[PDB]
Amino acid sequence: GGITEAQARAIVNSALKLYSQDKTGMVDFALESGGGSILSTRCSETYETKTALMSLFGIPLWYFSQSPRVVIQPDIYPGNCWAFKGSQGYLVVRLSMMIHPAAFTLEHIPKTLSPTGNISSAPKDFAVYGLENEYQEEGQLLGQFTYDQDGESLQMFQALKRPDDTAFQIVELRIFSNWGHPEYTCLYRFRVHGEPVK
Amino acid sequence: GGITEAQARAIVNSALKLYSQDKTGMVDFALESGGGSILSTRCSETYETKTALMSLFGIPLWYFSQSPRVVIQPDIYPGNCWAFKGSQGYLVVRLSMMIHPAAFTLEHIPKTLSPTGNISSAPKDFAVYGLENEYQEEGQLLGQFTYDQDGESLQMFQALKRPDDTAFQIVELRIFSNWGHPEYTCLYRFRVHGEPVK
Amino acid sequence: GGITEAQARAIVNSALKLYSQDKTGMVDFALESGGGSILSTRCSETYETKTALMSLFGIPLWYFSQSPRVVIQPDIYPGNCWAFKGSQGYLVVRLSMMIHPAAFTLEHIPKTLSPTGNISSAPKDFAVYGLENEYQEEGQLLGQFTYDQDGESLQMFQALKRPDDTAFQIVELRIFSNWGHPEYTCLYRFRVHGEPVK
Amino acid sequence: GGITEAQARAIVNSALKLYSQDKTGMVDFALESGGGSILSTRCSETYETKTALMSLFGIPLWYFSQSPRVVIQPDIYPGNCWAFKGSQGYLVVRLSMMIHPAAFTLEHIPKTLSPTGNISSAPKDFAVYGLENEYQEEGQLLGQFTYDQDGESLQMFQALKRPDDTAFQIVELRIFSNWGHPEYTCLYRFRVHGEPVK
Amino acid sequence: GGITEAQARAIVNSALKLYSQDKTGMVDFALESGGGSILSTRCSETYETKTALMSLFGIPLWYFSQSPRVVIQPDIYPGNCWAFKGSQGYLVVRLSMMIHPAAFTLEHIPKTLSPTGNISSAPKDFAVYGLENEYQEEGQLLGQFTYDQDGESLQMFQALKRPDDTAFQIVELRIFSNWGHPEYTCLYRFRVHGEPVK
Amino acid sequence: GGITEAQARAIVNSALKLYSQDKTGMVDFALESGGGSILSTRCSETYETKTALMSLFGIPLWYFSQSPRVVIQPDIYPGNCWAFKGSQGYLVVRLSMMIHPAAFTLEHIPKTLSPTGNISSAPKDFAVYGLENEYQEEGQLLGQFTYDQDGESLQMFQALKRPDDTAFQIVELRIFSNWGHPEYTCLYRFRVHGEPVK
Amino acid sequence: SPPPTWPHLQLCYLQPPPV
Amino acid sequence: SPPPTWPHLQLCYLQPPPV
Amino acid sequence: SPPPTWPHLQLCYLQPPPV
Amino acid sequence: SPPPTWPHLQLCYLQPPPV
Amino acid sequence: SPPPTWPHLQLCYLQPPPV
Amino acid sequence: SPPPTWPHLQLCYLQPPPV
Ligand SMILES: [K+]
Ligand SMILES: [K+]
Ligand SMILES: [K+]
Ligand SMILES: [K+]
Ligand SMILES: [K+]
Ligand SMILES: [K+]
Repeated sequence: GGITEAQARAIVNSALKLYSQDKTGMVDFALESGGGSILSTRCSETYETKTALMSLFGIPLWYFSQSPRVVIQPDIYPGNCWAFKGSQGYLVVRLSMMIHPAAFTLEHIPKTLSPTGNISSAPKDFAVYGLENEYQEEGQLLGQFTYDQDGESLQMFQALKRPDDTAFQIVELRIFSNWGHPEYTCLYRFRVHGEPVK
Repeated sequence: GGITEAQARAIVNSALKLYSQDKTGMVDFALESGGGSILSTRCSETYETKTALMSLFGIPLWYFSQSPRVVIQPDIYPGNCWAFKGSQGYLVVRLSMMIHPAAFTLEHIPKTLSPTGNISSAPKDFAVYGLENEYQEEGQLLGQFTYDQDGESLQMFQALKRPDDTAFQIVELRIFSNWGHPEYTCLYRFRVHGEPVK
Repeated sequence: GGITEAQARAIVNSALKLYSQDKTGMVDFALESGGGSILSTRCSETYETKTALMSLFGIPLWYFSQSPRVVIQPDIYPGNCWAFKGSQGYLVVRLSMMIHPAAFTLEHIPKTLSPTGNISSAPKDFAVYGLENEYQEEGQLLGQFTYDQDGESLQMFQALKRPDDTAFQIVELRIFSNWGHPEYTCLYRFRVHGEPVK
Repeated sequence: GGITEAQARAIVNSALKLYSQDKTGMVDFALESGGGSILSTRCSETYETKTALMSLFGIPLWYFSQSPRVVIQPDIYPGNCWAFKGSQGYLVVRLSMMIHPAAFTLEHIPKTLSPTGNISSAPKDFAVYGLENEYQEEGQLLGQFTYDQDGESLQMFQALKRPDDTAFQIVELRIFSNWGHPEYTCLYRFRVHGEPVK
Repeated sequence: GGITEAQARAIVNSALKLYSQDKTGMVDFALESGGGSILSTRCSETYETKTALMSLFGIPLWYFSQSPRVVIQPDIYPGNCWAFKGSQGYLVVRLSMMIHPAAFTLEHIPKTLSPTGNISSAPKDFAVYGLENEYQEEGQLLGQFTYDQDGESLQMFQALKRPDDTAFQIVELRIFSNWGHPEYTCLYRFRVHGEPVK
Repeated sequence: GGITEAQARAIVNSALKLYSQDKTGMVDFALESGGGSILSTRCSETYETKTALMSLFGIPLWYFSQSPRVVIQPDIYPGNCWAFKGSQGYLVVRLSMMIHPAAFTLEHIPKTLSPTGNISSAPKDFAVYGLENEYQEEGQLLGQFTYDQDGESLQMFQALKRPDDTAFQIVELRIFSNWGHPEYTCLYRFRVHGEPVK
Repeated sequence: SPPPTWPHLQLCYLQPPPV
Repeated sequence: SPPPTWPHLQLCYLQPPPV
Repeated sequence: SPPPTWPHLQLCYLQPPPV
Repeated sequence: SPPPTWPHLQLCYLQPPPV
Repeated sequence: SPPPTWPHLQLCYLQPPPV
Repeated sequence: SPPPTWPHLQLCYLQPPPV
């Protein structure tokens, strides 16, 4: 019934190895440093306000806000997120390889770390689509899902299984609602997983 | 007396979850990305030397030194610290919310990672104060403490309990001594924890 | 034979403490933020292609590729690596202190995270040399080794033991082969460990 | 019949005084430094070629071509002219005051200074119009004229006299032909003269 | 009584030679390109308004106004002048050599070229002082004068003759009144003439 | 014997017309704005000193000195000249057209405008050569001359006449001596005149 | 005083980067 | 190698400059 | 040769950033 | 939108320039 | 259109940085 | 303090400019 010291050490070491591999141990074909990129003309407008002012030698120089690129970068400290106006928005990503998409990951900060006391800005209902080229207006539905505010920070979602699985190198994320924030919605990180084409 | 494999897995997973939440699982109201900021005209002078030279196309372009902003950023690799001259100094931070402060965190690198073989540049005796506005010269004492060079990298400190707990959005960190370095003192990260006002 | 809950908690906590200390618990005298630097005129040419284009206000502005400096920076997400042309190359590093070198670390991404499906760009056979000054053409051999593509992401290598151990502040890494990639070789992180001179 | 030394000195001094007053002694309400400006979205495209390359530290940095702003700047050395593609083009200018326009000036270099041996790039047939606002598509004709390649460098043109003289603060210059250059037309300086409104 | 063709040609050629020598044929020890400079902390504030907006790729980038440096630069097209608020102001210049000052020149545009129809912004009553060092508050009076709005564009003024003529390398120009403009005063060019010290 | 008023006016107007045509009425195939350029790797080193310091927001930013490009730009106010170390130097220019060179112009400031009281920095003995390509070490002599410090500001020099006149698009100016300045020689403007090839 | 907004620096790949 | 084209710096007046 | 010192780029918040 | 004001670039001479 | 290549910003230490 | 020296911006023509 009980475990030995050697067995406990092996369990710990295996868990830290998986943690070190981007928490999941799975390729992220959206990650910017590995070859993913944002298709900027196909994203929602950024939530525009006068919040962050950058100065040099004491005089106002320019305002700063996060761009959609941060959604395909791994830092998820509070504020390292892209914000769009309201509760409906979209983001289009070009992947580092042509793949058969199998699953998607969304991360948000946990409530225990939020400096507003809530994660009401998190996405709630969303869907993912595959696009055959950068000009296609309506892509193929790959799945519809809900990010659970009472679940874990990192949540994974399985793509629909079809008889003929088409390959894609462009994916659209569409947000339909948030967890109640009345001004904006915040996206920390979106990942795309699957099998490369031969 | 002994634990099962399932119990060991649960202990490991809970420890990694806490580790992933900024090591503490507690909001840091000083963190810059979440809305904290340095009040620059209320900090000590930076330790000024000709150490780091940045070049472009082969010709000297400008010298680099870390600014006080790094004290409210999470990277704590050796050198990712703000240095001030001597062993007395101060830093003033504006918080992301008005709060009742309850505790403070200081981090320094461990001796096992120092490329000088010591952490004599670490802070030793220090205190924390609350300021009602950015022009107030003497704030209210929130506690006096000592960072222990023989303790852990991350150390937490509990604020004084008073009968009437005043709320603050500005905090001063004052260093009174270091662990022996004869030229400067280095600060890696300072955090502020507490309860937001309604 | 079996372990208690307290014993399991202590094993977990010790493993996370070591993980938090740059995975190894050992000083890295090559790390740039702590005082290491690349001697640029003594590195191989960078693999030069038109891959990454940076724009501002819609118009092409400049191409981006990683520099040899990333080899002495800790982020090892896919693509955060220096690439040189072919399968023979070299990198020269100035260390943060004069030391007796004892060991070296090389990291590469695991195959499970590669967006090409392979780590054929990883280094295979390599050697390390100590240089007495920045103009010396042939340094003293400190060891010859092979990075194992079927091993762990982080691999450590022990320096040769000699009767008279000379101290060095400059080290050359020479790559003799890779794991099969026909165009380039990629280096994620190189570390240098040892005992400082008194 | 003959003139005295005093009379000759007075003639010389008067001619140099007029020369010093922008050659004409008349206000130019298009001049940029005095408050004129180009309405950029209402000009022809600039003749686009790879001619002038600017470098810094030896590496190509960016190409340079003259903008339409030079047409309302006084330097008329060879090449200090705006070039548009072909022999039909247009330029829209906002004036420094609301005026009744009375006359217009065009300058081109003389043939004796051209490094191509000709002034075939000079404008030939042109017209000038007054616009009531920056969005008006067709303005009021103020005159149609021909720049004479066998005339002087600076040529003046009188506006049409109407019974009710409308005031304008925006003027369009339209070029209908050039003196034979098969690729582009070059404009050195355009001026607008008249009476300010009370 | 009358002059010959050869005599007229000689008069013309002599007048153009003098014109070509900065109109005066006299060294200007204030001229910036020859070694004069503005002592910026000893000038009046610049007339501050939102007039000139510079853009790049369509978005507002920064406002432009002329600095006091233009007063020691030779271009005097309308607008190439420094403006200060009101009708009292001052400018301090360091000269290219230590000299005995003998005379001063002020230029303003002629009324015939002003796009406002007046030169009411021109200086009227002014004085010039010599300063022994850059920190001296009250210098020695070198003369008090009036710029005549009904005179010529370029006007010269003779310094006071004293029994012991002190040498100076720093000069203050003080304006006491203007020709009526209710918001600002404009200075086009100030020159300083004299004999260098051995 | 004497001239009429009409005749005097015609003499004045003709002299001002010639003055307005770059003083000479002749094409300058070296002029930068018209298509001439400096071949930078074939010029002498620039006289290097710490003279002119440019600042922004109060802090030293960079030193300024004139480049060889100013020798093919028309402004000749004091200081708008290229300086090289000592009294022997050279400058290589690419012309705007392939020509048969016929004459050369050198300008220097007159002594009456020098803020040092002398033109001892002016060139004295010099020669001009034609080069068939940018790598040719020794070109064909086009003439040897002396700039006269007791002559006029602008001096012209006639090229040697040969039985077979070769055409050139690259010219070297070589200075062999100056008028006595012990540290440097200054060049204000160099021009190249001739007949374009068909 | 107010400054402008820093446009978002944009990044695109003409071919995959080395990994 | 080729660089980009320097966009034309643009200048506009919200009100007349001092003259 | 010596260059100048890179002034510390400064950051302030007129209101809280999105989180 | 509004940008900032271009500070006046300043020029000083540690010794006389060549003339 | 094509731009140039961003030269690699280079970093060297005249003496050790504070740690 | 001392800054660096402003390299001379260089200008070359791949073909003649419009005149
Ligand atoms: K992120
Ligand atoms: K830090
Ligand atoms: K790395
Ligand atoms: K022009
Ligand atoms: K001026
Ligand atoms: K010049």
